[PDB]
Amino acid sequence: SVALVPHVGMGLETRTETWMSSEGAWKHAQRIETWVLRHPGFTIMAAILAYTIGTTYFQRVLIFILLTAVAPSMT
Amino acid sequence: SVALVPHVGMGLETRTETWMSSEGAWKHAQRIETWVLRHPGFTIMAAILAYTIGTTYFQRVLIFILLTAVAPSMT
Amino acid sequence: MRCIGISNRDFVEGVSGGSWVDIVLEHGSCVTTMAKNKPTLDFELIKTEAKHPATLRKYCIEAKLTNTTTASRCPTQGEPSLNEEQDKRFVCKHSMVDRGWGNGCGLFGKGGIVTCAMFTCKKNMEGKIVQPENLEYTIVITPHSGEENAVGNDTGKHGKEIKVTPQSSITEAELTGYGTVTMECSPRTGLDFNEMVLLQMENKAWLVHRQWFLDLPLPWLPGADTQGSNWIQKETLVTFKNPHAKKQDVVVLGSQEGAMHTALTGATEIQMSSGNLLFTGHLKCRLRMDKLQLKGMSYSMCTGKFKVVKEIAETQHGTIVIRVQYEGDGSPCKIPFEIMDLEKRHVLGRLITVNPIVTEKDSPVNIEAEPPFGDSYIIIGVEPGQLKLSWFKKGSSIGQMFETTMRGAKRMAILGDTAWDFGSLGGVFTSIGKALHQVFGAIYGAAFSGVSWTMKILIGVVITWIGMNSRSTSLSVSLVLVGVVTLYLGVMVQA
Amino acid sequence: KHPATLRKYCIEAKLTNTTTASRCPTQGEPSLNEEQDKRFVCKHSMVDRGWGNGCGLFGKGGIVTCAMFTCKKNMEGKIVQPENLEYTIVITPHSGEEN
Amino acid sequence: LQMENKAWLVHRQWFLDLPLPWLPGADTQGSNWIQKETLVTFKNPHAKKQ
Ligand SMILES: *[C@@H]1O[C@H](CO)[C@@H](O)[C@H](O)[C@H]1NC(C)=O
Ligand SMILES: *[C@@H]1O[C@H](CO)[C@@H](O)[C@H](O)[C@H]1NC(C)=O
Ligand SMILES: *[C@@H]1O[C@H](CO)[C@@H](O)[C@H](O)[C@H]1NC(C)=O
Repeated sequence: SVALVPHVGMGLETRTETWMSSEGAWKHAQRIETWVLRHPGFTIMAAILAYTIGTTYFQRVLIFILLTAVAPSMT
Repeated sequence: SVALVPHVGMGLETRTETWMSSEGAWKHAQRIETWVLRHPGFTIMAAILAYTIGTTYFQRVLIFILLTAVAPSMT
Repeated sequence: MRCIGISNRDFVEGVSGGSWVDIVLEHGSCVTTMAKNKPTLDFELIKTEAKHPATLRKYCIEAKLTNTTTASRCPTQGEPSLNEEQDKRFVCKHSMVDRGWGNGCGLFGKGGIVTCAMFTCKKNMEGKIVQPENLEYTIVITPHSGEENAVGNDTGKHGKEIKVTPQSSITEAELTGYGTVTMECSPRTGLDFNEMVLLQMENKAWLVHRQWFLDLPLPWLPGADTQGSNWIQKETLVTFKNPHAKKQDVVVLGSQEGAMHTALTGATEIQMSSGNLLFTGHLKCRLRMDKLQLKGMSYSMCTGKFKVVKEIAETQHGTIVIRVQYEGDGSPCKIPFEIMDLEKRHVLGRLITVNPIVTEKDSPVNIEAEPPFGDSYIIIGVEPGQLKLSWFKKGSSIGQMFETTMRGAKRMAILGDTAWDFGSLGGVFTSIGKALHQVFGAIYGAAFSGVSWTMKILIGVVITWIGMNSRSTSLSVSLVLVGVVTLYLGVMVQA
Repeated sequence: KHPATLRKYCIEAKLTNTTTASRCPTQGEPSLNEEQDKRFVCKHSMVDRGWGNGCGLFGKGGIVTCAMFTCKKNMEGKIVQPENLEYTIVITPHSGEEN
Repeated sequence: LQMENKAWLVHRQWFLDLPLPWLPGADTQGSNWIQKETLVTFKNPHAKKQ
């Protein structure tokens, strides 16, 4: 829908407060946290897969973060 | 927005068709395609970052895919 | 005869020792059951109903703000006070504005300010719940009587209707001329209605997940509310704006009907306008064939001449249906129907409409059969003058086996372990498979709940690659199997 | 000043005149006269067909359904030429006095 | 961008990418909305009706 393309990285930004800037700043992270709490099973699998794939600990953490961030949103 | 928390993975699906299955089957992939077209620059830099971080092509390709899928999402 | 013409049609053959067969009755599909010396029956779940639902929560999807007021205080003097802050019908926010000599303060700091507006809800998204006890299921049983209008006729004037409720475990339907059929259904084990909500919003309904519903970010009411003004999560439907650190204002943040419609993607729609009807889900029943007796048995064979009153038509499942009329003396007789090979020395095709009979001379009995692949003859009548119709069935035995495997996999995708009950007749292998399926399905549902099909496909690809690049043969095969199953499910999920 | 609209989006609509055309299997997709109409929104699907539907071939018969799309609420997207902007500025000196 | 007594300043490509039905702007009678499919849903549960 329109809500899925929320006019964020378009430049055009100034000192004046934008629309819904207090909430949209953290609502995405709040949503991801709620999803991870409501679906513990997938997060464990994501950690296991990232550990398997990531050679170093940097790669593993990056892959795990990307997986857990894209799992709910890709929905 | 509620629109960011759809009812997809709830595990109640039957043989009956769902609310917007036809429409919503490819909406996210269409959004990712459109975003990647409109913002090529982030695509090149994500490819560079994935190539650097990923020691093997599997890791590099996975990282690039996840970065590209997650960038429009938070956007 | 009602299943003929339906794409999602299932053929169940045979009854266990004790003459019962266990079948699952999904909405939108139907099941035809055949057993030696038993009539062929058509079973369709045509209605699910939830009675006396209880309101669990009312969400606000469209509000309005009025009676906006603000209070200011000079810097360092604390917070401003608003009488409306006491009331919970008012959404309020505290913030800082620039103050100084220009706007009447002796100090030049950030003065506190409070803006309060009255929140009023204009549209609701009530979500109701049903106890599994008030869960009337409706089933229609139509025998393959061969009547002229019986084929594919959903009017149901010629099919018995039985209502299945948890109050009575055993349902009896008397089929006129076919004895009594006994279904022992499990209305409690179908859709888990104590973990779902009947979400009703502006003349539409959806069967949603209880937790998903309780997680909706909107103003809500507990459901037992009567005044209907103490909305709780009001800050989700209001904007507080302080553009230049000068003035604070509050806006009501639009109407969320379309946003909810988008959020309900992946939820099956239902009818709560009048009755809370559901036309989705399944129902596992045990079928009792004990008291089923073929109609028209104890009849003499039809010796007269038959004519074809409606040419042979092939259904979607490789079974042909033809309508024939009788012109002979022994009106109530049984039709000599056979499917032979081209030489007429082998009987190749089985009759779905087992034991066709001419109830009336003038009534055109219609009958269904399953011809073999390739050429065959449909012989109707006895030798003196008899119909000999040629048929060709396209396909193969290998193709049919592949299609059967794909249909079984799809049934295991929509249903969980309940797919092991669809045609089971006891069976130790069936029980063991259902148990393994229960355990593996628990693990899978835990590991994949709340994920879209694209994420399932990505995970399946990753797991398949991991298995392919494993140096342990056992783990490699296990990982490849898991990844392929995940890919198949991701391909088959949705709708 | 002098904004010019370049697009008027619909945020809320309604459908009024729903119509359906159905065709038996192997007869091709059906046609409604209102598919040519731009104020109608149409879709082609397939439904099960057979003797019970008064068809006679037992297959997937294409079906088309159309409804009239009417906008009830729209959001304008006016544009302005860069030559039509006007910035107002106040220059006040520190005179130490009042108006 | 003006919407029900509230106006925003937005990027033009973003505005032209919105998934809602739109009119050209000179259109004075509606009746030629472009992406009408984005504001409707066609439902065919099973294969009975659409
Ligand atoms: C809000 O304002 C209306 C007038 O529009 C008035 O009738 C009502 O009493 C006011 N409510 C409160 C709580 O002040
Ligand atoms: C649409 O239906 C209305 C009835 O509400 C009728 O007056 C009008 O002529 C119809 N328009 C069509 C079919 O184009
Ligand atoms: C179905 O049955 C009704 C009544 O028994 C009959 O009028 C009709 O012709 C039959 N066939 C249909 C509806 O296609």
